[PDB]
Amino acid sequence: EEIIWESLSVDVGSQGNPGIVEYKGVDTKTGEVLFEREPIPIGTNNMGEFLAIVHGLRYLKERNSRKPIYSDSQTAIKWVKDKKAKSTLVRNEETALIWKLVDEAEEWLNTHTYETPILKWQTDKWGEIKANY
Amino acid sequence: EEIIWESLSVDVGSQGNPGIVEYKGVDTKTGEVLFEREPIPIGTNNMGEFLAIVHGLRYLKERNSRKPIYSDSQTAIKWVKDKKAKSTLVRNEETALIWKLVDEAEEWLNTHTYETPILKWQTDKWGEIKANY
RNA sequence: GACACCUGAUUC
DNA sequence: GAATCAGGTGTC
Ligand SMILES: [Mg+2]
Ligand SMILES: [Mg+2]
Ligand SMILES: [Mg+2]
Ligand SMILES: [Mg+2]
Repeated sequence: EEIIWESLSVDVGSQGNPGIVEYKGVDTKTGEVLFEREPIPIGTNNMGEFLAIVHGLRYLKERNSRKPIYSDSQTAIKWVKDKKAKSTLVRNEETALIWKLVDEAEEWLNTHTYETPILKWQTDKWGEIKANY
Repeated sequence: EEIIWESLSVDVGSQGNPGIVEYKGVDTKTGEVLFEREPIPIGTNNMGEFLAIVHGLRYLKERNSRKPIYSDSQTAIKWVKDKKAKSTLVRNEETALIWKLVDEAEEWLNTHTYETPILKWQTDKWGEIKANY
């Protein structure tokens, strides 16, 4: 109910859905961009939302940080929880790159450990998420 | 598409949104101003766009004119089509006047008949609408 | 129902 | 940068 400022905020950005997807992670307190993914040709909002959290996880683990992660995506939070992204995006030559990243994400989620709390950003109370595009 | 010069062009003009709104109708061919609404204290762009078309309709009917009407407003064209303006503007003492006009507009749209074609001005091909402020 | 992502047309 | 509307997609 109270914003935990000592945290990382992620968000996806896109042009079309499915369409070009990118995502980044910033410091919730300052908004400093800590990581940003190079635009992927084709992917869904949710896939991008998902990859943003997994990426955030790896990023905190590499810096031995116990800060939680904020995502406004109800779908991605669950996918991360079950360590399983359940996307409908067709698998083919076009969407080959996003699916690569996605499979890798899940692989990492199963070959690694973390205690990082994954929090739901309450847009309906606090406004847009800090990493919002 | 070919521009139908034998027609009426309407547009809204405002200061803030919501804010002070006004609108006028001109001859598409010459730009002659055929009617102009006295500035309303508070209203939205779309409400002003909507009122501009309905006013245009009454204006053509009174002169027994079958000329079509041009509006660049996707929202207003649909509102006129359903004879129902779906605005979010709060209803209260401040916005009392604009809502009056709007209610009256819809009332007129239901107590009257017309064949007047309502055309979408293709700004992305022809430039600004002739009644543009 | 809910959480998101845009797309488009406008208004400043 | 910020507000007003309509349409369409990805998911729980
Ligand atoms: Mg998001
Ligand atoms: Mg966002
Ligand atoms: Mg207009
Ligand atoms: Mg204009």
